[PDB]
Amino acid sequence: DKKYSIGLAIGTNSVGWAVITDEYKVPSKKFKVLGNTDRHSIKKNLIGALLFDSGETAEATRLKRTARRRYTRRKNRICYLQEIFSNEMAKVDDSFFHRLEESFLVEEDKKHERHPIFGNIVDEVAYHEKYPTIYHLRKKLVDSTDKADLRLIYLALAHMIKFRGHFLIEGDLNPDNSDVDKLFIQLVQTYNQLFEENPINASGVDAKAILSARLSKSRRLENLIAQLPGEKKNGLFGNLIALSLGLTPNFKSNFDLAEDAKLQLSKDTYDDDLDNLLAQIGDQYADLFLAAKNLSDAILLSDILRVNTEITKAPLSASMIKRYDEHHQDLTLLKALVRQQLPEKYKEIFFDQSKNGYAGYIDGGASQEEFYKFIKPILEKMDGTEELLVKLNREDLLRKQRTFDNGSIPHQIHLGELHAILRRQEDFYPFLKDNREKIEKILTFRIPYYVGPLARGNSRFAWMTRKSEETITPWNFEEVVDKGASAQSFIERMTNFDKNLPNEKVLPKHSLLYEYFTVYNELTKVKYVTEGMRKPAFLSGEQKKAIVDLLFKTNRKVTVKQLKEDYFKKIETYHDLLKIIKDKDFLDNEENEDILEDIVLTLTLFEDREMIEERLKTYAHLFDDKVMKQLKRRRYTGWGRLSRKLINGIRDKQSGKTILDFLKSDGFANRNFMQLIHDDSLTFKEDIQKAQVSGQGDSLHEHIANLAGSPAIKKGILQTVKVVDELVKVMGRHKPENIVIEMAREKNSRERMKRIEEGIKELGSQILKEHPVENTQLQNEKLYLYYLQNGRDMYVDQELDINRLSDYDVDAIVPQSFLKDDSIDNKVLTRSDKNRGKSDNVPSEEVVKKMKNYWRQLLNAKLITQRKFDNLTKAERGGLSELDKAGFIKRQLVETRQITKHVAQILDSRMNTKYDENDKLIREVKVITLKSKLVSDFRKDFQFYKVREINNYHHAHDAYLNAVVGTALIKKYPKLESEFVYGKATAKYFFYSNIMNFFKTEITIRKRPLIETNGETGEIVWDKGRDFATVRKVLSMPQVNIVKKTEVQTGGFSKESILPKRNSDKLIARKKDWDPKKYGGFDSPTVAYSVLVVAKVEKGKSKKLKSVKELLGITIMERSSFEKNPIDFLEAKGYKEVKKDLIIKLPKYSLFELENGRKRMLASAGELQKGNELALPSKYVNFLYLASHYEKLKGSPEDNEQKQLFVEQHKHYLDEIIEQISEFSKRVILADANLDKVLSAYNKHRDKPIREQAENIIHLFTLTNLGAPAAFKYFDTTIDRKRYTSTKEVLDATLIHQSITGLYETRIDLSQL
Amino acid sequence: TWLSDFPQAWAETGGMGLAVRQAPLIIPLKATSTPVSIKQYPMSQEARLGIKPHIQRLLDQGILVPCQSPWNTPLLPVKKPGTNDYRPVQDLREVNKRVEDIHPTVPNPYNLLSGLPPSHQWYTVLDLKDAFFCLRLHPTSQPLFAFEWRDPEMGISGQLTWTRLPQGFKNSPTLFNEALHRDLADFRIQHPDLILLQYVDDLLLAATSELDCQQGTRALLQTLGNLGYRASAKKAQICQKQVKYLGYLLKEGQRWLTEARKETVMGQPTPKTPRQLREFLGKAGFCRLFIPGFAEMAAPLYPLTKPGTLFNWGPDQQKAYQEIKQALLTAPALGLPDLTKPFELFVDEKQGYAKGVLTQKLGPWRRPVAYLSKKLDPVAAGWPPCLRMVAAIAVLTKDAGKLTMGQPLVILAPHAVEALVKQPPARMTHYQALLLDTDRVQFGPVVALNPAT
RNA sequence: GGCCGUAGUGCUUGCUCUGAGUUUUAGAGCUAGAAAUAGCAAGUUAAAAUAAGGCUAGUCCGUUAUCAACUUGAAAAAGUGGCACCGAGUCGGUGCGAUCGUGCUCAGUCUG
DNA sequence: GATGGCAGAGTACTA
DNA sequence: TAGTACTCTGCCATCAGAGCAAGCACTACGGCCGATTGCTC
Repeated sequence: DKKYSIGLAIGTNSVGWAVITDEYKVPSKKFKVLGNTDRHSIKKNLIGALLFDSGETAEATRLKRTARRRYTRRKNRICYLQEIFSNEMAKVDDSFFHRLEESFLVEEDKKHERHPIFGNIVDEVAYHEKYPTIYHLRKKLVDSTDKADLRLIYLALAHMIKFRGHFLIEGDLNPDNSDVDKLFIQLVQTYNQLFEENPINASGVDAKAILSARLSKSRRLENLIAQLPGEKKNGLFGNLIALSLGLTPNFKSNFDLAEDAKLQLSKDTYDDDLDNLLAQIGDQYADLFLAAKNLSDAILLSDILRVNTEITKAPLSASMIKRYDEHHQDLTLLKALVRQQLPEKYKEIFFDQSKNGYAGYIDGGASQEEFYKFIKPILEKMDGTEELLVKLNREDLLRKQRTFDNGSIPHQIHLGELHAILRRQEDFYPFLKDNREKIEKILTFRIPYYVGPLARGNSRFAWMTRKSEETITPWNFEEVVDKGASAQSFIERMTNFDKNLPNEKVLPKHSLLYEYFTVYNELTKVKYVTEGMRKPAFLSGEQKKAIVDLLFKTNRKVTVKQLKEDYFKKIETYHDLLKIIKDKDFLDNEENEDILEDIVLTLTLFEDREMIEERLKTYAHLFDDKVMKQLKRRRYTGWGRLSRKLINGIRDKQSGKTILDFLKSDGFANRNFMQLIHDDSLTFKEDIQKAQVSGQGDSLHEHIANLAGSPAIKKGILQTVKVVDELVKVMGRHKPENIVIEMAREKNSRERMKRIEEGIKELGSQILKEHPVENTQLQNEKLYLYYLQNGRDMYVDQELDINRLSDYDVDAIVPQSFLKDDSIDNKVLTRSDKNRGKSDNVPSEEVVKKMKNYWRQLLNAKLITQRKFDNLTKAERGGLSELDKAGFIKRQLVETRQITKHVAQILDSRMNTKYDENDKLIREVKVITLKSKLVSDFRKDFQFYKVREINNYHHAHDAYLNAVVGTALIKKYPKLESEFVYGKATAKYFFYSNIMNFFKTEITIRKRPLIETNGETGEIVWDKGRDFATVRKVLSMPQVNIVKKTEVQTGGFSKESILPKRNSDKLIARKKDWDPKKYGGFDSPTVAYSVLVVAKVEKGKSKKLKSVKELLGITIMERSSFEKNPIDFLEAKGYKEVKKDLIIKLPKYSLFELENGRKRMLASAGELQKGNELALPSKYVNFLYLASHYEKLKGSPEDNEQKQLFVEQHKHYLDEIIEQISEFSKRVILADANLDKVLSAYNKHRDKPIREQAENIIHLFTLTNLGAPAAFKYFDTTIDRKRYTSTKEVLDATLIHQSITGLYETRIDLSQL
Repeated sequence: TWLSDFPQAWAETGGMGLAVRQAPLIIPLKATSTPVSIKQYPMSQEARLGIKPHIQRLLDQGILVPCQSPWNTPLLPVKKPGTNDYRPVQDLREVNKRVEDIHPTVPNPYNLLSGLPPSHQWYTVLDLKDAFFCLRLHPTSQPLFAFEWRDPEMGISGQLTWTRLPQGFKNSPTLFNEALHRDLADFRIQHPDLILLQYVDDLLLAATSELDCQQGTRALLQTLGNLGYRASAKKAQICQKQVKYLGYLLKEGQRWLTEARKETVMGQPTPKTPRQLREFLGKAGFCRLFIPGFAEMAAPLYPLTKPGTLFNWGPDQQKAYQEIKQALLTAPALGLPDLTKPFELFVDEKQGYAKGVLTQKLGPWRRPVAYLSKKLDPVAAGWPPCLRMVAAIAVLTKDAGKLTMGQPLVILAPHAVEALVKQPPARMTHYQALLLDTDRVQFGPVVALNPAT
């Protein structure tokens, strides 16, 4: 028995641990080794770290699941269409659908003719000649009036149904509205006809160009307003223009309606909103609104169709056909021109599939952008290519019909085309006449997002409820699925429970009871002072009732002067329903509070007007039709944090009064909610405690999963808990005195590119157009800052140069000393940092005044954030006050993250469980949380420099230092337990600046005593004479238990790319009947775990049984089949007479010990990884740090000079470091060629400065590291990977099974078996 | 010839004993006492084969009888320190805790030898073989002491129970003491001259002349013979001036130390571990009464006993060890005290350590009764010289309150301090009550005692 | 630490959708050459699959999390491994290892 | 982004 | 000599978007939320 402490450092993919005694010494005990080897004991130190792969989020899995569901539903759509057509297709051509199904089949595998549509070569070729693309057939079906072949009709309908289009636009679309200028003129004419007093003139304005601009909608609206006289923004005409272009305008000011009456044209509720607005104002604005709708349709369609729709009913098909024709004509012209001018490149352009060009564009995988990039110089270096170059620049050259840009086609266009086809062809086909509605429903049906998957009790994700048990098709979806209950369940499965009552749901935020509770809590804390009062007094219950009834129940906002005049002088959600229902007695009644709660709950739950109106029908008799309509119109959003049971259900045992009752009738006490729930005499605390007891706690894993944070962080937390339990068991079941823990603080280029594009479009500038920047280039911090700042200086009014970059300075708005934030939200690029003014405060007031307008413009452009703007303009608010500086200084040392608090709570609950007589928990184990700043400052002050490239020992060293520093701190300052242990401005500033000054011998010059004592007690908390020596000795130990957590791989079967057919055994069939050698398939399967199998195989013609020992990779796909029957699985592979007892399961990162301490980790069934760590001496570590200038220089000039002299005198350490690396590699790594190349590079680069040599030598440890081999670079020379692609040698090594700490081992010698 | 005369008293001829006077005794149980049954722990082949012969012969004597009881405790063999006999031990750990607690009326070894007067020079020490087995056990309480036993060789399985008081039971020394005391109470009446000393089961008879001892011996052999108790003839010092009792030598009415005990202390080599020093200090702690001022002699070794420390055997430590080795070589002969007499307490201090000898009148000389030594508590040890004597006299007189049996005694000291106690310029009030009690405490003439003796 | 008020940012979980991409087949290549080969012509589209697959047969589920070895259990789960000192190249060496009273030393708690 | 699969070129031992 | 058989080197990996809902964590402010003992009227 000995008092000890556990120190932990938690990372995203590492957890270091350390056990120390009172004298800050790491213990060491012998550990028994189990297994068949001759080694029966081993000595290890209680210091080490656990490494694991980072956890992942369920985002990719969720996306995959949605994609699977989408494919299933698409096949179901095609099946529905086939079911409709089946009888007539059987009459016409019986094998049509069978031929369609087996199109993906080689000739010998098809049971029908290879030609899938007509079945004979003459007809197939004739059809393909007549209709080169599907759009030709679709247009022919739309326009022609005579009979059409049924198979052709099915093909067109199937294409339309299979590829519908986006559902972003709600309502109906009329493709006939195509001209923008004509519709704008018609709108202006209607506006002038109605508003006769103030006519509007818009002649001579390029309405088409202005409205169809590529800028933002707001920018286009502003441009149109500027280029239009007689009106501006927020006017009637401006609001009409905004509504047409898509913005949501407020028509309140136009007609003085006093209500918002906002209309959004693409929303489903637009018709109802327009009806309400028309009923409010009049029926003469219907023409104007209809004109706006037509203009909106034209605006949204003209950007896509780009074709004349006055002669055809299929504008999209006509556009695709014209695209086909332009492609053909341009292709012919290009062929002729290339033949005329450069016949020698004709082969590489029109025949070579590897290189980009036409061959790679059509036959190959080259995209449109790559094709344009290849073909631009050739077109420029030719004559007669002006129009082709124009088309290339506008991205309209040689376009295929199916492209990425087709994502902007609404499904309404396809619906109109399908309707036209059905109308044309229903005369000859009565079945087409009958099933028109259901075909359109097939096209336009999509499951509501609140309904969810249509399961039947075997899905964890589903929540839907069926009113009838029968198959759900799109035609009886309404009659089978209970939409109201489904939506209510959809909302309720995600909302929170009350924390005080874990089994009670929270109230809506706008609930009447919630409003009363918040208002009463606010009111009970106002102490009025007036004449004739000796002392301030609190409002009584009746006085509060009078105030609420007289002020709050009358006007929305209540102010102090109103309270004094209407109450102190005159005598001495609720408002939304008052103007809707026009009933005061109903709202003030007490037997209808349930009705009011139901109403607000319905409005909060349901977002669809039909759902709200069908839910409110039970209360229709209470109100009138117009009242019901207004109620449907109003909708609330938000959920509270308090439950109705807590607010009003529970009652005090002594008085039988609820919390709201007490709050109303507080009287002189005026106790608010927190006082009520913390009162000891009152039973509220007891009842809350009783409720929280029910349920208790789930498993540790369940609790950690329920925690909020990153999955990697949660995985690290679970691993830390497990290692804590393991260490407690190791130390003899004795709990430690203290547990000191710490936690580290922590396509992006595509996001940056989209953000800068949006900001530039909003601002109207053309900086990107001046010189485009790629995402990889935009990843640079200086370039990103320059582009975000619109190319202008942020502290003074001047222009920066992109070509002059890498020369300015990045200045943080908040000084780095006060806050260590390196984010873009705090970094600012300016020509000179001195423009900000003082370097220890916010930028100067003059600069703030100068650049306030520019910063406001940037904020409006979303280039900078609100927090950044507030920090920038803090000088106007007052700058950084002394209290702010003190708070910033203090918060750098005291941990405040909720994730760290959760970790501390979990460990504390696990460790301390006993209770006193008064049910007070005894704090046997004290859990301390520190920030990394304290330990890093300790390292910098006392020469314990850390270099992460050497090895993984720094995790264990960090844990040890965490324990030492935390224990010493709580020993020296017992008064700091409040802010560390889980359970004035000048005075506070200088207290936390010198909290760690008791470690050092000298301060600033103060001769601090050698022995540190607690004070008021005879406790030695530190001893500068020997404790520094002890820490140095602990940091220099060569043995540290580093363990890589073995895992069984799970996830995708293999690479998702489908390779073409090839005669290889590695290909995997995509379906059971599809042979890879004839159809292609996947490759690179993922290995779940290797299995050691000792069996016999048939070798040679005689099939003699040769004894074989080998590793077999059980891939993820076949893991379940292997587990179901290992004997059959192994025999099918070719092995005979296998041994079940000798079968050994080998997960990833399994450790093998071969010879001379050489260790290999199983990367897969055919690869290995390094498993040895280099224990470089601390003298070499410090020399490398000092010579490399980690984090530049952060020392005084006097101390900076002496360190350089130290490096100069110790120049020769580089050769010794190289010698250490070489001998470690020769003994373990065994990469002779790479070692020779590294030595040659070092020898040739001997004359370069010590700084450069140390910086490049730091890279050399990549050669001698733990884990997968990686390529590094020494100066110019690059050294590739030396992969170990042979698992033959490990069959005679020792397999080590390590526990979570590595102290418990089971060595199994595979040589014997 | 002694064995022939009393065939009913010697165990080698009289066979098994049985208390023919004491009734069967019921062993009570506390409220939560329950019949806990523990399975017989695994035992080695040879181990079982060691107890096995004993069970066969214990069955013949009737000690072990088959029974069916809810109570069951695991038997456990303990091999002897020499050779290998594998003695049987009942291992009544759990039942011992649960049995109702009864006060331990046993006489403490400090005070038995105090009753022996130097006038009675002839001794006769009689051992009582299978003493705890003499008392019979009530069949109601017999199920309490059953233990599981398996003997496939003779096919005897089940739980054998004790019909007599077993060993390893917490109330056995107590229940036998009172039982034996009543039987011998009548014997003491008939022979007032004889002095009978009883320690648990060991009885010592002290007489004036040799014939009295012989006559007493014969009578005792017969009284115990009728009572059923059997005396061991192998180890029975009868009518010898030199006898060994309570680990002491009683020669010429004095208390010596066994020469074998002295050899063991000197025999051990220099200790090297805290366990090694703990064995030596405890072993020599028995002989602390013979070495005057031993506390000061073994002072350096005391701080080395602390669990948290470094075992540095410095030259001073070796000097302390050598002093104890040499001190035990020439240990004097402590005399037997006399209750029917006054005591004289000599007290002295030097450097925070109190030392003294309790003596009584023997002829014209003073004979030491016990050498008392204690360390002065820190606050007292810090005081100036002429009051550190007050604390010195106090702690030594406190030790006297355990050997004098509360008899009045006189205290003499080089400095008259009784008046200081009355008017000393909480604890002192406690000191005043003890020191000023004229009934038990008195201050004698001032004198200076010998620095060594 | 919680709950109001405003505002913002980031992230998470779940659902419903869209566009492409990939693979095989269909879209008759011609001519001169025995053949390789050469010369021309042509190219834009469609069908099907989109983790193998599973049973619970649903317009459902299938890539998240969890998982050293051994023993006991169907499983969930529970158990399995002596200590001190001197050292340090991935850890080594050396040494030790049922009760009742009485003596000694020491610790903790409570009270004043 | 990184790390394991895979094709292909290269060299070596055996039947 | 042909045929396996092991080794080294370079290439390579499905990707973009649209809504909706609930929640947490942090920033930045601006207000409200102990109990006991000693002294004084």
